[PDB]
Amino acid sequence: AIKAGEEVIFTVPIKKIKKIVPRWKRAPRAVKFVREFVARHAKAQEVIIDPKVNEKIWERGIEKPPSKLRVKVKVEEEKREGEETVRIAYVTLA
Amino acid sequence: NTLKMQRRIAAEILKCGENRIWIDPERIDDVASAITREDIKRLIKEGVI
Amino acid sequence: GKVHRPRRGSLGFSPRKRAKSIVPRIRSWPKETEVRMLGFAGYKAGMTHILMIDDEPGLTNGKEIFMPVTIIETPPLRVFGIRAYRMGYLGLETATEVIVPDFPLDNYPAKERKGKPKPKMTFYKLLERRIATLPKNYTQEMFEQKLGQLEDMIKEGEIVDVRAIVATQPWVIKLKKKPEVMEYAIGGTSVEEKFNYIKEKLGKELRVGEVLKEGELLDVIAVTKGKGTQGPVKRWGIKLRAHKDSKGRRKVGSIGPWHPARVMWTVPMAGQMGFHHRTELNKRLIAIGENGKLKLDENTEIEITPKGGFPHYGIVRSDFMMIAGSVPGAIKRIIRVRPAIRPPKKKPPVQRPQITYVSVESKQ
Amino acid sequence: GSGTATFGKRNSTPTHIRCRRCGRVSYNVKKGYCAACGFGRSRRLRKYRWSKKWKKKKNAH
RNA sequence: ACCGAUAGCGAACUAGUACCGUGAGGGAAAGCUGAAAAGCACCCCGGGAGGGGGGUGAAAAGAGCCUGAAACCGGGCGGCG
RNA sequence: GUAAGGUCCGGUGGAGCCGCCGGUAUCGCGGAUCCUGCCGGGAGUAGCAGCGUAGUCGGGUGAGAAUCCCGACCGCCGGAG
RNA sequence: CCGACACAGGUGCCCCUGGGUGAGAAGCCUAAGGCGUGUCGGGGGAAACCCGGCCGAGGGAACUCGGCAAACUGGCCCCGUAACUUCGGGAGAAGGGGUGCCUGCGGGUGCGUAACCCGCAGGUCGCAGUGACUAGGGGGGCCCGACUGUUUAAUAAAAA
RNA sequence: AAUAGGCGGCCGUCGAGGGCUCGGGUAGAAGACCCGGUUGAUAGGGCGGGGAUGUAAGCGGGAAGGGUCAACCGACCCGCUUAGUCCGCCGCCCCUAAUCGCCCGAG
Ligand SMILES: [Zn+2]
Repeated sequence: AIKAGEEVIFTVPIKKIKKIVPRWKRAPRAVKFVREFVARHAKAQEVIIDPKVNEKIWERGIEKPPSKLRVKVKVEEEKREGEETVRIAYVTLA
Repeated sequence: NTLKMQRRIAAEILKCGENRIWIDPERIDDVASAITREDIKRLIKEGVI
Repeated sequence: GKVHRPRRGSLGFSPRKRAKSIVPRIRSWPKETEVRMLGFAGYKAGMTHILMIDDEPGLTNGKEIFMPVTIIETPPLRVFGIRAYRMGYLGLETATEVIVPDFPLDNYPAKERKGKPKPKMTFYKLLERRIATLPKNYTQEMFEQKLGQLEDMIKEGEIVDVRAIVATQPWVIKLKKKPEVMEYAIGGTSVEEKFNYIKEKLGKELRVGEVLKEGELLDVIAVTKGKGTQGPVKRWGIKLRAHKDSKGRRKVGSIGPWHPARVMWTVPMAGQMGFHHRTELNKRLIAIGENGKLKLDENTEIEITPKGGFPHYGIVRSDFMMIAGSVPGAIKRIIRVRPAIRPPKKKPPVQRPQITYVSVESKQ
Repeated sequence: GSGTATFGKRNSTPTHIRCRRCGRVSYNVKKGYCAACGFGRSRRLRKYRWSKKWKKKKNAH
């Protein structure tokens, strides 16, 4: 697992969803897939995706997201409002 | 607090389209507080708009 | 007069519903005098082709011919049960069934991971993935008493049939771990002989070489590839409607006359296609190979696995069968085979044909 | 035609406008008379005994 | 010896009104707290609307207000299932 | 009570009502593809596509944000949007 | 605004239009300006079937009332062009060849080595050079009406 | 199959067995079905195998010619280069996620 204040490199396989959605929804579907993949693999309750990562996904238009995306995931803990502790994963490019 | 009046007046003052107006995303409270053309000119001079 | 034509599709395979179980059932067995288990089981691997000197009667006899074949991986089965059948009022009724007690498993491909020793698997652990309720405190002595009681019933004569309960071993070929439990009949005319045949191999492993003969005809039973819901054009092969039809072209025009005032069951309609229990007759067993290898002329041995491996399948590592033609089912599907129940009058000789070339090129 | 598309051509000058005499919007602006009281066409009011509107005005029917 | 709010004039009432048609012209629906507002002070919850306590009244008749039928809907009970 | 119906008992209701004799009448409803008002099944279903398929990320406001606001990216019209 | 409507109609497209390609106010891309309100969103090998679109081996109308629909051709330059005829036409009849990019010259108007247009020689790449976009298929008989035009707004556009 | 079946095993007079949730398809309109779930190679990732196109960017050289016949420009060609890119196929490696939790259940 990843503890607070730690940094990992992930390779999200965005190509797993290209054929299950219409060609013009692929970029938002890829954003959703990246967020869900990061949350599942980092056990994070919240995921914050960098605008640089969003722009990289949207680089070639709404129809052609990259097949594979290399991302940098840093895990931090907030523990706000007392509702247990919350894990927030920050996603940056490369 | 929608900045439609501010955007329209800034575009009219600067003689450009409303889509060419850039408002600082960190000074939204100042932009909302600005309610007169004098205040909008002051913000333009300061660089928020 | 009107125009006649045969009806669209066959009514002999109705209802066209999903198969009751993914494991095929065998309703009929061939009549044989030799005391041997009447069939085998395996997993479908893939298809390839060979060139062989034809030996079957016909025009192309003695000439080298192309032949498509299917490779079926058949790791040895585990014989672990014996069942007895008496004659009931309306048919056979099982009287008793005895299974062997638990034994250590040695063919399990255990692997050393970081920490912990070998898992040291035993039987009744892989079988638990199928039965889930196995005997507790079962001992060899109790098994012997049960077998003796079954034998005594056979001597008394209340038993009219005996069958062998076997289980597959997919863990040997690393396909999966949950086994398939099947029931197989034994040829012969003596219940005592069949009982001795099963008893001598209870708790043991049976290989396809000890059961089937190369070059003989077989019946292949499996569940076909599923296609989901399909319309009548594909399901029953109806004709497309006229191209000017404004309500659609892939549908039946009239679904019945005024009278009877009901839709007859014979009118084609959309529904489930594929995943049906089917039986194929008279498929020749070209060859039997051991350990994923086939010998050709006592000095050449080749790997039946094509370059890059079979598509959607791993590498063949155990005993395998070469079946002429195609068989129903998908890749990795469980396939059952039995000796042919209605062979032709002039059958091919019971021996491996002369093979001149086997294709092992990439199939992807 | 003759229907919805026809009704879109009602953006011209209205046929009738308010009348200075009777106060109703019935004054034929192009011709120059009132279709209700006859203003601009007669000195006397336009009353017809087959009509009940002038009686309705004063609840006298 | 007329009717008693689908009746009686169309209108018991902000009715020849609202509203329809370019225009002649056509034209509704809509009455009732209580003797007295005494029209619910204060507390808990809810973002609010409101809900629960507690008060007024002979009686909530609580303004969505005299009685509250039938059709319809939800729950409880008896019988079948 | 053959019956059209009458009368009592329990409950709600808060101000009028009935027996008999003799008159009188807009005097008795299941239908008129009857009229007016209210309410069911269809149904939590169709529709919210087609002619211009447009949103995503970070931040803000607010009890509450796919839909409101700012920035970036990606798009549409561009002899007309 | 009118059509009962935040109606894909009509009124008003009534007046005006930067750059490239291009004959072009064409199509396509793009600047300015505008918009994400031609306003319900999310999921999916999640089917059958329907609507709109692309492709299809061999045959090539055997389909059908009927080649309905679809398909072929397509811009420009140069050769070439029939019956008939009212001598004007038919006619872009039919049919054939070429078309990109690079290097360098010549010509017309021009003071100009400014701008536009027209040729020549050589080199070279691909299946394909009007490579996208734009963009006729053609011919021969017969009936009717000479032609352009008008008509049953809402089943008939015609020989009326 | 209303004569609504037979047999082996486990459970009851806390509890066998099962469902939701998890990773994926031998399956699929919703349901259902099938494999795997640390008793682990299910998916991702890394490496390797097999395949599909067809020899990448960059650099060096040549190139019909031009150019002060210099510098330099130049479509295109040759070498590094069976290259580069990609894979809804396979094999090996527990590095990551298959976790936690909730519910029904005969007596
Ligand atoms: Zn007047």
